[PDB]
This record gives sequence, structure tokens and C-alpha cells, in this order.
Amino acid sequence: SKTIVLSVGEATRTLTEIQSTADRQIFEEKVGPLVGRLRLTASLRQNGAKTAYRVNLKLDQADVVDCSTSVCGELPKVRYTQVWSHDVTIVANSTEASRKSLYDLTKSLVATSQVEDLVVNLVPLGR
Amino acid sequence: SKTIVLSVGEATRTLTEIQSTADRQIFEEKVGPLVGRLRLTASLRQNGAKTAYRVNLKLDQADVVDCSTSVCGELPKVRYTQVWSHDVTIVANSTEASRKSLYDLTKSLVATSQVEDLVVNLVPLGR
Amino acid sequence: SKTIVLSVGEATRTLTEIQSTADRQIFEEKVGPLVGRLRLTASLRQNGAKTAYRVNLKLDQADVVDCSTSVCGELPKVRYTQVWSHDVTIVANSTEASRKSLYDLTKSLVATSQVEDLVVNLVPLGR
Amino acid sequence: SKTIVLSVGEATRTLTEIQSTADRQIFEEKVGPLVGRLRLTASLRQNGAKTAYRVNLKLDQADVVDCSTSVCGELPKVRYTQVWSHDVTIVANSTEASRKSLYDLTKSLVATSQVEDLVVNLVPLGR
Amino acid sequence: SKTIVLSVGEATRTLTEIQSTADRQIFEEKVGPLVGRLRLTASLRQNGAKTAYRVNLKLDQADVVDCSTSVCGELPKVRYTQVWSHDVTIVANSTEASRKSLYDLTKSLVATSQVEDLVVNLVPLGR
Amino acid sequence: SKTIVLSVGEATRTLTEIQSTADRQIFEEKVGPLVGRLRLTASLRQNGAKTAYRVNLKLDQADVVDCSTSVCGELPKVRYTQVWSHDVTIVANSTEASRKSLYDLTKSLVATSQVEDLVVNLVPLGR
Repeated sequence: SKTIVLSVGEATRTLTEIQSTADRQIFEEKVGPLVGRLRLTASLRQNGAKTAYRVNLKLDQADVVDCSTSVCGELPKVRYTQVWSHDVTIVANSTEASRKSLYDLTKSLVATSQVEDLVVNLVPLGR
Repeated sequence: SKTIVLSVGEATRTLTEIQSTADRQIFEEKVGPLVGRLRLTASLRQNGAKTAYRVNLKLDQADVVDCSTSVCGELPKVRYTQVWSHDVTIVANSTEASRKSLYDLTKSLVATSQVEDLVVNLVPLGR
Repeated sequence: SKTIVLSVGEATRTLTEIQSTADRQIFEEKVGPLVGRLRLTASLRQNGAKTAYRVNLKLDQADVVDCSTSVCGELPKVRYTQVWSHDVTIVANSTEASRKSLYDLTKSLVATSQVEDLVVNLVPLGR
Repeated sequence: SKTIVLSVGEATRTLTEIQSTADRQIFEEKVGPLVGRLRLTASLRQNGAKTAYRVNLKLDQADVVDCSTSVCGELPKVRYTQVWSHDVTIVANSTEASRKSLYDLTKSLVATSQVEDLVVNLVPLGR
Repeated sequence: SKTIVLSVGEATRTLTEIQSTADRQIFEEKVGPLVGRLRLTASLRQNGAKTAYRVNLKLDQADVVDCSTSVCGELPKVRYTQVWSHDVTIVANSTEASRKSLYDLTKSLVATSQVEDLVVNLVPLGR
Repeated sequence: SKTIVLSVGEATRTLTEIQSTADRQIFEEKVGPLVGRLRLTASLRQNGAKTAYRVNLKLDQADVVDCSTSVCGELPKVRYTQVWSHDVTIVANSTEASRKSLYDLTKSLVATSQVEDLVVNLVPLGR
């Protein structure tokens, strides 16, 4: 039905709206078993009255492992869970541009080798 | 000294390391007014017994305007400030793999037309 | 009468004496508007039992604006003022060289890329 | 770690970081006796409604003596200490150039034959 | 960037300043995974007022083991942790020599077959 | 009886077992004044259920001076005392390997120019 798609260069992972309030929606990758299935959480509220709007975004990548193959009966389980949440705060009367700027930056900001190098190998930022 | 560049298509805004504490570390595009400058606050800790590592990124885009052209005898002032923070959480023993993919995902995730739309116009996800 | 001159690279600005109390002198740059002109307040006192002498220097750079052109009925006024004061403390029986070295230090100290950056762009003294 | 260097004509003395509070840093010249070594106290605060920022610099030149040679049982001690502090006050919305000029002034200001004479020989600023 | 190197006769292990207050610095060997990575902690305070200076030095050698090779999924983990801390206490007005002596002794002291024999095989000191 | 020798290049100071309790054990260079003598306090315990073994080493260098040459009619007196303690912690089941390396490390670690510098002049580590 209602979905979202991402490309890992060549690969392609697809998310499906599983539950949904207009308030906060939730997506999952219905593929692997039931557990671990990669999840993403959306959100949205209004701080004070009309002051501003706050958007929240969680992302839960659980690392799963099946071994009923090598260990008698033991089932698939969750080793750990990694996350990446975003808390964006936007002003009510912003400039259509003022907002884009923000996006565009964060957009390229992330793509930065520096960033990933940080995240994956814990390499302090700046060069 | 230590810097970070950013691409907005052709435009390229550059950030400079101004401070470096223990857990903290701050960058900024010095140029322009004093108060009107882009802040990038980056942290890094490890709760529990080195059990996990938490990262944090704060981006501050203050929209500033100088009416020194319209009202002779005036200087720049700050309308409002919009932000974008990230709370990434990483497991101490995670696989270089897990850590990788996670980035790659968020990476493409953001570059999504859907996201952009959401942020700029407030368009709930899913299509 | 009693004056002081400074080289701003190529240009040279001149300060003239405006008053001479027993302890404190005062200088102003005779030029431009007679409202906000540069100021210097050099005071010299003695401590308790003639133990030491406490010098003091105040610098007053006012930022002035003339709207006589744009607004009909407007005069020169001062937006703001920025200072720089020094409080040197010297022991009576100091070594001749003892004193000098001090000066020399502060001298090259100020001419520091770091200091400059700190004062103008507000950059802490790392490196 | 975080250091500062100064040229005393030919020689060059180096200052190292000794502490880093949220507001104030502190440096000492790592050398000679560990009693009286040069000191620098760089503090930075903000005024009221973020109107302006108040920087402060303290310089501590202690005059030390080692009588281990002449007197049997004598150690290094400090005869006296001479300081030099700066209290710069800067307005938030200052003009980029507005600020600089200030620095530049104080710079060449200090390098003045007159200043030097005043500090060392105690000569008021006539001429 | 800022580092420290040690030789185990033929081998060579390198430490990198990861975090840093002028107060207490911290080094790690960014090589093996994230966990176990050999660590070293520095320190420094001032007992009472100017009384003396205390230096602290921890060293955490964790014994790590990977077996995702032989045990289904199980990850690398810490078996145990061994340490070696130092608490050196130095007097404010010490003799440049008085201090060295100390070092030099501890230096050779350690290299003593007696010492290692103690540490590794718990062989009471003295022969 | 039972002794421990030390090399300061050519110089060799020798320590003698004077006492031997249960957990304790003390050495000293008897020679010289009475109070002015080098102490080496070595201990050894095992907290918990033989879970771990803790070692402790205390080195006491008292700086002593006799002005019997300058002031006829006087005897030696102790200025101050500087120390160097070690708290090594060893796991009951650790590998002869682990235990080894650990020593070897500390061993070279100390012989480091960087350390020396640190101790004698207070030079924060890292280069």
C-alpha cells in the first residue's frame, strides 16, 4: 500500500506503513522474520501554542542472527540494536527558503566522508 | 586550521573548528555578523561500563536580517533559530558491517524527496 | 600640545591631549564628528606603602553614524562603544630588565594570530 | 596539547594549557622552576541580555631566585610578581571591521616607544 | 595527530590522544575493535594550596577474544582487565635534580628482572 | 642478606631487606643518616574469594641536607619527601602472556623521554 524506498547504492530496501496516527506513523521492512525486521518511527507535535513544530525520527537497526542451523533448536534472536534519531525544530513562520537551506545542508552534511568515518570508526571530526 | 566543507549544489559554505573540549567540539562559519553564524555542536560519550557509545549532533541555522539598507542607522538582528539534532547510539562490539550499513541508510534516507518534502512543507511520509 | 601617534599599517592616526589631572591624562582624536572620537584615559596611582604602582589604560572606540543625508532632520549619533583597558601592576624595586621583558611579552603576545582571531572572530586560544 | 607561542625577537617562548573550565583557560610556561613560571588566565563571559561579551586576560610574571648554591639549605622562592590584565568589551552586533580596527589599534599602540618608556621607566605620555 | 609510542623490543604499539582536558588526558590504541582497545589515563591536581602536585597514571589492558569464528554468532568480548596505576607525589619547590633522581630510579627499578619475576610469577622480592 | 641493586648509569645504589611481615616487606639503603634513607615498601594481598591479586609499591625519596660544613654545630635535616606508588592489579587466572606483556609495556612506557619530561618538568604527554 503506502511505502518508502531506499537505495544502498545497488541494493534496495523497502518500508511499509504498518501502523498510523496522523500524529505518529511507523514503518517496518516486512521481509525477514518478525523480529529484527528493520524499523523506523516518525512523529510530530506543536511546542507551546503555535510557537513551533517538532519532528522526531527514530531508526532501529537490530542485528539479528539465526542458528537453528548449527545449534540444535535455538531460534533467531536480537544481538543488539543501533539507532539514529533526529529532532528537528521548525519555526511556525519560517521562510520557504530558510527551511530548505537547512535540509540541503544536513543532506550533504551527512554524505560527508568525514561524517561516516566518524560514525563507523569513531574518527573525531574536522580535517 | 581543521575544517569541514559543505555543498549546496555550486555554493560551498565552510566550517571551522573554533573549540575542542573533552566530550565537546564546536564548529562555525565565522564569516558574517557575529550572532548570525552557523553552529555545529558535536559530542561523544559512553554510558555504563563502556557498554555503549552515544553521539550527538546539533545544527543551528539562525535566520538573520540587516535593514541597514532600508533603515540607515541599523544593524543586523536575529529573527528565529531552527535546528536539527542527531542522537546516534552505537554498541561497543557491533560489527564494522552493522555500523556501516546504518550510516549508508540514514545517508540515502535523508536525500529522499519524501523527507525533503516532509521537512519543507510538512508532508507525512509514505507514497 | 602633548600628542601620540600610531601607525595602522600605512595610515597614521594622531591623538591629542584633552585634559591633564595630577594622576590622569586624557586624549581624543581631533577629527570627524565631535561626538564620537577615539578616547584614551591613562591613569597612574600608587599602592599603600609605596609598595607598587598601578597603571591603567582605557580605550574607547565609538561607532558613529551620520544620517543627515538620508533622513531630513537627522544628526550624527553613536550606535555603540567598544573598549580595551589595561591594568598593569609594577613593583617599585623591580629589575630594570625584569620590567622590560614584561612589556616585550605583552607586545608580541598581542600581535598573535590567535589573539586577533579571538578578539575579532571570538576564537578561544587553542592550537 | 593546546599551546601558544611568542617571539621575543630571536628567542621563542611556549605556553602550554594547564586547565580548561567552561569559561576560563589557563597556561603556564613549562620550564625552569616549577614554582614561578609564567601564567596566563584567559576568561570569557557574556553580559546580561547577551548585549555584549567581556573578555579578560591576566599575565603573571614572577621573579624567582635560586639560592641553593650560596646558602646551604635554601630553595627557589618568589621575590615578587608583576601583572598585566586586559578587559575587552565587545558588542554582539559589531561590524566585522569595527572590531578589527580596534585590535589593530591596541596592537601598534603597545609597540609605541612612549608606552614602552612608560612601562619601564615610568614616563607619562607627553611628546 | 597527538601521540605516544612504545616498543616491546621488536613490536611497536601506538597510542592516540582521544579525549583531553588540560586536567586529565586519555589515550587509546585505535586498532582492534572498539572494545578492549588498550587504554591509558593521565591526570594531575594540586594538593592543598601550592603544597604539592599529584600525578596519576592508569593503564587498562583488557584481554579480548573473538570467536564468531567458532561459536555461531557470539561476539568479541572482554575476559578480564589488568591494570597498573601510578600515584606520584611531587613537592612544589623541588630541586630539578631531586626530581630526576626519582625518575631514573623508578626507571631502572622496573626493568629489574626481580620486578618482572615478581609481577609475572609472583616471586617475592629480594635476592 | 637479601638485596636489590639499582643503576643510575654508572652509579649503583643498593637496597637491603630489613623487615618481612605477612603482606608487607621493607627495603632500605641503610647507609647515610638515619632519617635520610630510601624506603621501598612492597605489599601483596588478594581480595574477594582469591578473585584477584593486588600489588603495591611505595618509593620514598627524602631530600636531606647537612649544613654541618656551613654552620659548625649542626646536623642533617629533611626538607621534603617525594614518592612514587604503584597499584598493580592481577587476575587470578590471567595468562602468563597477559601478565608478561603488561610488565613489558609499563617497562618501556616509563623509559620514555615523554614520561621523563612529564615528571621532571610537568610536560603533558603526546607529541
